[PDB]
Amino acid sequence: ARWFPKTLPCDVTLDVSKNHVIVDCTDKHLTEIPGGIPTNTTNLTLTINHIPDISPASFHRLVHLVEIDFRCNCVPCPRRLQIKPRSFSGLTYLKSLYLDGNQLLEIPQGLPPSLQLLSLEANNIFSIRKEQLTELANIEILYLGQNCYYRNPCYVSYSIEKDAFLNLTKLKVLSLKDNNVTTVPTVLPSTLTELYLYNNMIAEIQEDDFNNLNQLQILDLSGNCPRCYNAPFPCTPCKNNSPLQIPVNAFDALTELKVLRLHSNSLQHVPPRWFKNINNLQELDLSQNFLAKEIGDAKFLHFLPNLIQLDLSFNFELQVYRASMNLSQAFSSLKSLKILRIRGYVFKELKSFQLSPLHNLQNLEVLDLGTNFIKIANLSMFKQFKRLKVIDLSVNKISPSGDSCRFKNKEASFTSVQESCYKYGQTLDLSKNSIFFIKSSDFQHLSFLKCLNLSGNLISQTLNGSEFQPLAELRYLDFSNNRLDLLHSTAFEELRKLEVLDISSNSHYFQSEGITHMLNFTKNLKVLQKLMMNDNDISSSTSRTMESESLRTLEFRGNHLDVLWRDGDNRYLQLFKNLLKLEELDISKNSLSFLPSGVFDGMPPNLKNLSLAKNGLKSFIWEKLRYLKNLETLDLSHNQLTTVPERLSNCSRSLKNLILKNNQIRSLTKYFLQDAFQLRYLDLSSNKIQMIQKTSFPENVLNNLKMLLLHHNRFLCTCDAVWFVWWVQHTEVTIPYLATDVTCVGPGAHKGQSVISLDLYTC
Amino acid sequence: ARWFPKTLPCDVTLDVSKNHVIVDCTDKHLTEIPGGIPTNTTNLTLTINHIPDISPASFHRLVHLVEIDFRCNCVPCPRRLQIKPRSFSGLTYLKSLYLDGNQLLEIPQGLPPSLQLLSLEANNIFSIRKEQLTELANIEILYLGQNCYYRNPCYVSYSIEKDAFLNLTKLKVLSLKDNNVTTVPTVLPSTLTELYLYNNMIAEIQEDDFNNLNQLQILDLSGNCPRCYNAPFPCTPCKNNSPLQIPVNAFDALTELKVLRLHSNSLQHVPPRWFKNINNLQELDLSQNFLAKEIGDAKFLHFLPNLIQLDLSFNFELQVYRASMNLSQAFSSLKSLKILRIRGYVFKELKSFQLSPLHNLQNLEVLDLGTNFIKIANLSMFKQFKRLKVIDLSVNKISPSGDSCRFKNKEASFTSVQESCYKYGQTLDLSKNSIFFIKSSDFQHLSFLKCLNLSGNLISQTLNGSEFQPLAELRYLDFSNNRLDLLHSTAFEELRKLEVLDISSNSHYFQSEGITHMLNFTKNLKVLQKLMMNDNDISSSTSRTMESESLRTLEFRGNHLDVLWRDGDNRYLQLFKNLLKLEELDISKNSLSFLPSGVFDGMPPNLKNLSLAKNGLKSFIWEKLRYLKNLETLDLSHNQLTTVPERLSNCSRSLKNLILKNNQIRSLTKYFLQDAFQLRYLDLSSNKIQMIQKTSFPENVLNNLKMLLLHHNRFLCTCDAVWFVWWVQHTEVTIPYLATDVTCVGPGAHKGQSVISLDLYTC
Ligand SMILES: *[C@@H]1O[C@H](CO)[C@@H](O[C@@H]2O[C@H](CO)[C@@H](O[C@@H]3O[C@H](CO[C@H]4O[C@H](CO)[C@@H](O)[C@H](O)[C@@H]4O)[C@@H](O)[C@H](O)[C@@H]3O)[C@H](O)[C@H]2NC(C)=O)[C@H](O)[C@H]1NC(C)=O
Ligand SMILES: *[C@@H]1O[C@H](CO)[C@@H](O[C@@H]2O[C@H](CO)[C@@H](O[C@@H]3O[C@H](CO[C@H]4O[C@H](CO)[C@@H](O)[C@H](O)[C@@H]4O)[C@@H](O)[C@H](O)[C@@H]3O)[C@H](O)[C@H]2NC(C)=O)[C@H](O)[C@H]1NC(C)=O
Ligand SMILES: *[C@@H]1O[C@H](CO)[C@@H](O[C@@H]2O[C@H](CO)[C@@H](O[C@@H]3O[C@H](CO)[C@@H](O)[C@H](O)[C@@H]3O)[C@H](O)[C@H]2NC(C)=O)[C@H](O)[C@H]1NC(C)=O
Ligand SMILES: *[C@@H]1O[C@H](CO)[C@@H](O[C@@H]2O[C@H](CO)[C@@H](O[C@@H]3O[C@H](CO)[C@@H](O)[C@H](O)[C@@H]3O)[C@H](O)[C@H]2NC(C)=O)[C@H](O)[C@H]1NC(C)=O
Ligand SMILES: *[C@@H]1O[C@H](CO)[C@@H](O[C@@H]2O[C@H](CO)[C@@H](O[C@@H]3O[C@H](CO)[C@@H](O)[C@H](O)[C@@H]3O)[C@H](O)[C@H]2NC(C)=O)[C@H](O)[C@H]1NC(C)=O
Ligand SMILES: *[C@@H]1O[C@H](CO)[C@@H](O[C@@H]2O[C@H](CO)[C@@H](O[C@@H]3O[C@H](CO)[C@@H](O)[C@H](O)[C@@H]3O)[C@H](O)[C@H]2NC(C)=O)[C@H](O)[C@H]1NC(C)=O
Ligand SMILES: *[C@@H]1O[C@H](CO)[C@@H](O[C@@H]2O[C@H](CO)[C@@H](O)[C@H](O)[C@H]2NC(C)=O)[C@H](O)[C@H]1NC(C)=O
Ligand SMILES: *[C@@H]1O[C@H](CO)[C@@H](O[C@@H]2O[C@H](CO)[C@@H](O)[C@H](O)[C@H]2NC(C)=O)[C@H](O)[C@H]1NC(C)=O
Ligand SMILES: *[C@@H]1O[C@H](CO)[C@@H](O[C@@H]2O[C@H](CO)[C@@H](O)[C@H](O)[C@H]2NC(C)=O)[C@H](O)[C@H]1NC(C)=O
Ligand SMILES: *[C@@H]1O[C@H](CO)[C@@H](O[C@@H]2O[C@H](CO)[C@@H](O)[C@H](O)[C@H]2NC(C)=O)[C@H](O)[C@H]1NC(C)=O
Ligand SMILES: *[C@@H]1O[C@H](CO)[C@@H](O[C@@H]2O[C@H](CO)[C@@H](O)[C@H](O)[C@H]2NC(C)=O)[C@H](O)[C@H]1NC(C)=O
Ligand SMILES: *[C@@H]1O[C@H](CO)[C@@H](O[C@@H]2O[C@H](CO)[C@@H](O)[C@H](O)[C@H]2NC(C)=O)[C@H](O)[C@H]1NC(C)=O
Ligand SMILES: *[C@@H]1O[C@H](CO)[C@@H](O[C@@H]2O[C@H](CO)[C@@H](O)[C@H](O)[C@H]2NC(C)=O)[C@H](O)[C@H]1NC(C)=O
Ligand SMILES: *[C@@H]1O[C@H](CO)[C@@H](O[C@@H]2O[C@H](CO)[C@@H](O)[C@H](O)[C@H]2NC(C)=O)[C@H](O)[C@H]1NC(C)=O
Ligand SMILES: *[C@@H]1O[C@H](CO)[C@@H](O)[C@H](O)[C@H]1NC(C)=O
Ligand SMILES: *[C@@H]1O[C@H](CO)[C@@H](O)[C@H](O)[C@H]1NC(C)=O
Ligand SMILES: *[C@@H]1O[C@H](CO)[C@@H](O)[C@H](O)[C@H]1NC(C)=O
Repeated sequence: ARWFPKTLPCDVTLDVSKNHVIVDCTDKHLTEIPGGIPTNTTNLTLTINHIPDISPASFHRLVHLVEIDFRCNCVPCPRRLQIKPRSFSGLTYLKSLYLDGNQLLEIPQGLPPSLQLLSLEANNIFSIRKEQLTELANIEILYLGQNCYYRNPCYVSYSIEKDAFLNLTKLKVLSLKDNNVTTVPTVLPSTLTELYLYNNMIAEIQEDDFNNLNQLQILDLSGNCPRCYNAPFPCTPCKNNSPLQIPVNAFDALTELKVLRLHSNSLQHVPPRWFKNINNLQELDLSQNFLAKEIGDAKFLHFLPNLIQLDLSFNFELQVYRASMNLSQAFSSLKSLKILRIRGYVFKELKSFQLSPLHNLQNLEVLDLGTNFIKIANLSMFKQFKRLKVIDLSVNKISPSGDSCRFKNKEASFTSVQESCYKYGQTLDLSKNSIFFIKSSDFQHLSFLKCLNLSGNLISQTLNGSEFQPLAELRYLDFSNNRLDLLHSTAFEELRKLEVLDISSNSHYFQSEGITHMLNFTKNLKVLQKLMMNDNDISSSTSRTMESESLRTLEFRGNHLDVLWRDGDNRYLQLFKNLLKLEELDISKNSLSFLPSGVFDGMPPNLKNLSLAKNGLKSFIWEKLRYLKNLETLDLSHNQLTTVPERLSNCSRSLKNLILKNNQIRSLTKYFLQDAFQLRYLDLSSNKIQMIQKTSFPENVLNNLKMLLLHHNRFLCTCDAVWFVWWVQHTEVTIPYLATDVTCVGPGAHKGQSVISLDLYTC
Repeated sequence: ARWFPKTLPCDVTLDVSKNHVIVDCTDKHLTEIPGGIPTNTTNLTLTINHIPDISPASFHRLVHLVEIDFRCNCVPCPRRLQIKPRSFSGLTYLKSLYLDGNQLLEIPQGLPPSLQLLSLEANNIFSIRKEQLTELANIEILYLGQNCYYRNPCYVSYSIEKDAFLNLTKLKVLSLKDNNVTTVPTVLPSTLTELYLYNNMIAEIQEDDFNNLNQLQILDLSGNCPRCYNAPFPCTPCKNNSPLQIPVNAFDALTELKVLRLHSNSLQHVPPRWFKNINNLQELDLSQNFLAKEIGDAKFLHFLPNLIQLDLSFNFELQVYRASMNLSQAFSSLKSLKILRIRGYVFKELKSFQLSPLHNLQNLEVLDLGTNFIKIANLSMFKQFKRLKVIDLSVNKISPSGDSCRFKNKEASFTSVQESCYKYGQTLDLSKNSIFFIKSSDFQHLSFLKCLNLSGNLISQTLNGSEFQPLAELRYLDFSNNRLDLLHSTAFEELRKLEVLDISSNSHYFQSEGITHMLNFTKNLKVLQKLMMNDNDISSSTSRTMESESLRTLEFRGNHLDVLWRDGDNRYLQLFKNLLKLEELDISKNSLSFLPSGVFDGMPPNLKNLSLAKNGLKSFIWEKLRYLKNLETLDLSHNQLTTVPERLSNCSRSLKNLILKNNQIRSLTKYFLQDAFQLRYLDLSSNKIQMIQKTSFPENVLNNLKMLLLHHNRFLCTCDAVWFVWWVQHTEVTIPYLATDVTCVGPGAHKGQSVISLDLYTC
């Protein structure tokens, strides 16, 4: 509630339905908590700052607070944060509290009984006692990880007294990652659901370690006795490279377990007895181990019928280069398997019969096989994997056939990189491979491919319309980081159903001058929608115009359009005129010092998104914008403009997203925003503007403005801008960083003063 | 003769034995020829400048000139250079003349009969007539190339009248490269020795084309009907991709021919009848052709018993990936073959039996096989090639086994890149290959290897002293652009005879902090002499000191020595102290803002070459140089020093090569060079110095100075430096760019004035 604040430098978000008020003071360099904080707020953000300590009077009048965040307030900085006694007892409605990165020595006392979450990561608490945990009898989620490890050493092994967590009957999630823990803290409460003991120094597991945990769902034991070969981070292998000793009858009481992580445990064998009782396991991680021989046997896979995810990445043997992948026949028992990763299983040749166990997996979607240094791989063997969604053929050497400060979620699963080409259907990610030329015979029996990534292959070829013949249903093609010779206009002609084409980073042949550059090759593409050819350094073009009846988006950044539009050369003025359906243009970083007269007349009639960022436009004309009757998102950021148009209404009748970020403008015209009621977005940040007059900023136009930025510039706070001073502190226009970034240059003592906090009584 | 010049801005070189005087005015921006040119000069250099034309009075008093160079005086610039009539008749002793890059339309007339060389490259002369060549009856070398091609088009085919060169009885070398020539200009004089007709549009060769040439030694026919696939430069294939039609009885009259170039001719067959008469052929070029099938036959090789060089690079077929290299059995007839290049013959697997024809070549030294995309290659097959000097295993994908403005020489042969490792003996250049780990078994039967290049392989391995076991006699090892984990001090221990080690560009594992970095691994290397570990970004080291009893040179540039020598951290102060025999150090680009006191005491006793370039030394102490009793070549270029030492004699008693290039020094001490008789080299260029006093620059010290630089700085030419003005124009000290780079800041009209050309009579 309370809607209107007075001088708070933190953003306020109101949710009437949720009855939640959010205050975000992230990255504000506040030495002390600012005054005037509303009593109706629910979430308080007090992240990285210069707060010396915490006082009971800080939250004296705040009784509705339900979330306090104090993450990374002192990253190892002055002395450690000190908390006065009874500093949290007054928050009866408190439910969540974060104290990560505060260099605390012991667990704070006096916490309210209503607390449900407590985070104490990146601290110096290496001792756990029941006396300090007595007050936390109603806690549900506990985060005590990253207290003693290589980044934040403490030189003392973690000590937990007997039955420390036993009386925490409400505990559900416990994390002890990177805490130098040697022994699992028995006895954990029976209500635990997620346990995170990974990246510790645990060497053995007892048979009664998880005897009472029946509701556990997620168990993590990574980093115990890890595989330290070629590790880019400090680690200590266990002795004799011994594996993490886990008894056969260890996961017996676990019946609701769903996620089990054993990554980087130096395991050599996986007994089937482990998975005898856990019949509902969904995700299993076994990466960074020594299970190369176990993959050939994989006898334990017969006890996982409901498995969804299986990770076996980077299990290669030392000084061993396998001739082929030895997949066990027990892989056919993974009926519900969806994602499979066999990376780091480096081998020479991949054959069709080696993937036979995966032929009957109906629910399999993703097959990851990248980073395996595969030399010989017949692509026609994938004709049986039509139901697969993503097939990974990454940096391995396949060649053509011959003749705590952020992330409040804390413990979260690894989110897979959702590439832009996955949404189009079947994907064959052949990026960074050893393919140096394209044959139509190689891609035979692959008409089902809706996607094909070939970035980084460094292919030097002159396509004439026959290489991608079998790819009849291809919709997305990636050809970045290659050497494409556009000597013919018939390239990609046989890709009838292609929609998006990426030929970026092909600067090699485009840099050479005097050779033909057929830029009209998009005419044959009937259903092409997006074309990305940026960072190509295109300086000449044999074709006068580019023709396309369906292209809508075109990226032409990082090229040389100045030479194409050189003074006295009108050949390429109407280069984009024939693109009738084009709606977005991205001609940026083209070293365009100036725009010759006539280019705007040659722009497509349906242009709607024009960008000229980072170009260096010394003088950009504005009366020529009348030609563009559909322009809405003109962008001139990071340019060297110096003059605003006399009347924006006379320039464009539809511009609504004008941007002039990081420009050099010292003053605005007296009628800059006169009768411009169609404008919605305006940006003038990072400029050299001095003052704004009333006649240039009418309130009628400013009322409908969604967002306006005037931060990080050189406004002068003198008596000549009383109207501006009154308006900035009495309007509802959303101006970000109003009290943090925009300051006053002068005069004299007014250096660094906040405009919204200015009250010139003498004026 | 004449020894002493007056105001010439060109360097003068005297050779009394050769009676030659050389004047070099290269890159001087001279609008007109300066006055005071000696009459005794022999060679005149008048390269790229702003000379408008040539007048007869330019060489009026010069009668001893024997060489005039006028190369690239106007690169397509004002209008073309105009030569007045009878502008060269007065040079009776002229023998050589260069007029390249002058946009001349016709051959200049009135040349003296004593001329022997004439260069007219990069001009607009596309017509040749006997009338203009009548005056050149005594010429020997003619250069008329690059007159009409893609860089300098003329849109007209070259026209040569019948028997134009017939009467040039003294002609020996003729060049017509890039001249758009269609037909060979019959009839060439019988005294021709070198013919250069390459990069032309010749489509056919007549049987009488070379009927009279019996003394010809070098013949070039490259670029005629060229192979235009993947060409980074403009080219036009002949029609029907026809080959250059050469009759069988074409090289019949040629008996002294030694070099024949047929590179890029689209040849398909090489008849043996071509080489029937040329029994003394030494170098043969057949690259960029379609002789992939001909290599399997190679029937013509039986007629080349005296061949020395054979080039067959880049003859791969389009859309064809050969399974293996098909070398003909006729290769055994090349008894005298020394260098063989089979690059661009892309094939999958290389086997031992495929190199059988080369097993009996006693004189074979270099075997080039790079850029072939070889996948499988057993390195043990090279045990039979012990006599070979260089074996090329370049960017192909071999993996570990599984289970006119310059170049006055004009027409010169392609100089092979002499890598630094070739001088050590047998070389196995395995750079940029697909090797990702090292096994001792792979390098078996290779104990004869004196060199091994492994740069760019990106190998991630933790060597412990057993990988390079069979390489007992290895002396040079290159490991640049890799990922070396120095977790053990026993690395390279088994390389007993190693002398030079290069572990540069291994920044990956060295950038990580907290992992061990055993920098004392050089102790085991008993005979190590040079160690290059630059650009490694080394910021921490587990070993306190580096020990080596034989290391003499150490490159440690592009690292982080500031963190190692951080204030309050004296652990790594004596890092290089134990290097007893070290004589050269290259610690540069280390971001060293300042040198903490004590590092000089920890320097090796025998240090002689110290470099601190591009470091950013805000304040470098000088009294600590007394510790270094053997310093001679101290370098502080591209630094931010501001104060010179009070007395250089008191600082170092052996410094003789002090360098302060690109520094920021405004003034020198009044006793900077007092009693410093041991100094030989001094550099103060690109500084902010204002004036020099007499008491700081005694003549006794300056007499023995070999070289001194005071160019490109901010000297002020007022009346306060009369002594300096007198001394700079009356001393014999070699001061480069004395009248071209060093100018006067002021005062007033004295901007840009030459100090050596200053005469202040009013002072
Ligand atoms: C202001 O502070 C409030 C608390 O003081 C915040 O309310 C919290 O909001 C989160 C959601 O953002 C709730 O989390 C719930 O989690 C359960 C369990 O889901 C678990 O599993 C999923 C994966 O399937 C995982 O993503 C979750 O993180 C959990 O691990 C869900 O079923 C719920 O729908 C909900 O997501 C908290 O319970 C809730 N706390 C309280 C006390 O209600 C509020 O978000 C804060 N607002 C801002 C703007 O920061
Ligand atoms: C000043 O001008 C003088 C002429 O006006 C220059 O004298 C010339 O010097 C060059 C050497 O630099 C002489 O070239 C001769 O070439 C023959 C034939 O060798 C040929 O083959 C070799 C490869 O085996 C090749 O490298 C050569 O370039 C030749 O193509 C050699 O046998 C000789 O030893 C010598 O190298 C000229 O003959 C000579 N000209 C005259 C008229 O004597 C002088 O070099 C100029 N000085 C400077 C500093 O520029
Ligand atoms: C995780 O806990 C283990 C518990 O052992 C820590 O190992 C201990 O580390 C300290 C500090 O390096 C060792 O103290 C050392 O003692 C030697 C004398 O033996 C002394 O010369 C050193 O200066 C240092 O004080 C201690 O011995 C060692 N414990 C054992 C059993 O070896 C480990 O450091 C902890 N990890 C982190 C990141 O804090
Ligand atoms: C085809 O495959 C290539 C390589 O696998 C993909 O390129 C990679 O795309 C990812 C995601 O866009 C890039 O990651 C990003 O890197 C930047 C730094 O450049 C970082 O700031 C981002 O946060 C993100 O991590 C990755 O760099 C890029 N790799 C290269 C070599 O460009 C490409 O996206 C694939 N194409 C399709 C259509 O899936
Ligand atoms: C090397 O010599 C050949 C000799 O044929 C040159 O080819 C000629 O090039 C000119 C200029 O492009 C052509 O003139 C053209 O004529 C057409 C009408 O046919 C006109 O529309 C053009 O505007 C141009 O004026 C000429 O036809 C052509 N000769 C032949 C037989 O095709 C070639 O250009 C020369 N190469 C260089 C680098 O100068
Ligand atoms: C081992 O093989 C590698 C690659 O074949 C060699 O590196 C290459 O060395 C040459 C000659 O030093 C470099 O050429 C130079 O390039 C610079 C530009 O960086 C240019 O300014 C010079 O004029 C010269 O052309 C080449 O760049 C370099 N390549 C790489 C990737 O570094 C290496 O020298 C070999 N090692 C031994 C001991 O022979
Ligand atoms: C694939 O892996 C399986 C299981 O490790 C291998 O089968 C074993 O092979 C060894 C060596 O011959 C025998 O001693 C075992 O008795 C075999 N066990 C079983 C259950 O068959 C198999 O040889 C591997 N195949 C390949 C090609 O490496
Ligand atoms: C990859 O596999 C496919 C199919 O298994 C092979 O296609 C065969 O090609 C030959 C010659 O073109 C035909 O005679 C066969 O009938 C094809 N097989 C089928 C099932 O139709 C292809 O040759 C394989 N690739 C390589 C390099 O061997
Ligand atoms: C596209 O390029 C391919 C590759 O060169 C052409 O295929 C060749 O065509 C020529 C002329 O008909 C034949 O002599 C070759 O035998 C063909 N090679 C192969 C491997 O088939 C193809 O004709 C070109 N297409 C167009 C329209 O230019
Ligand atoms: C793209 O433009 C080029 C010209 O820049 C077109 O090439 C011309 O094609 C016609 C028709 O065959 C020929 O008569 C001309 O001689 C060609 N000119 C050149 C310079 O090659 C090409 O056809 C265009 N492609 C498309 C698909 O429109
Ligand atoms: C290596 O090259 C030789 C010469 O081109 C090949 O020998 C020819 O092979 C063809 C095809 O079988 C025959 O028609 C010719 O009669 C052969 N000529 C001779 C002189 O033998 C040979 O087959 C090639 N070998 C490989 C493995 O490609
Ligand atoms: C590369 O060639 C060498 C020699 O030709 C092979 O060395 C053989 O290795 C086997 C098993 O180690 C021995 O039984 C043979 O006696 C060796 N040959 C000789 C001549 O001694 C080596 O195996 C080859 N590499 C590969 C990958 O096959
Ligand atoms: C250097 O590293 C190699 C590779 O690990 C070591 O060779 C292994 O040594 C262990 C211990 O003796 C054996 O169990 C393995 O069988 C060996 N592997 C191979 C491929 O031989 C070697 O011992 C190490 N040497 C030193 C001095 O540490
Ligand atoms: C290089 O220096 C490291 C120390 O930085 C040496 O490692 C020590 O070796 C001794 C002898 O075995 C051990 O007692 C120490 O515990 C080791 N210290 C560490 C930190 O590992 C290493 O031996 C040195 N190598 C050489 C060749 O001198
Ligand atoms: C124009 O581009 C911006 C870029 O963020 C986008 O937000 C906007 O929706 C685009 N406008 C149209 C009409 O597509
Ligand atoms: C500017 O706008 C006014 C008012 O609509 C109009 O009268 C005038 O013609 C316009 N001028 C230009 C150059 O568009
Ligand atoms: C020191 O290095 C320079 C670098 O050019 C070299 O010329 C000089 O000979 C070296 N001095 C000694 C004594 O090796």
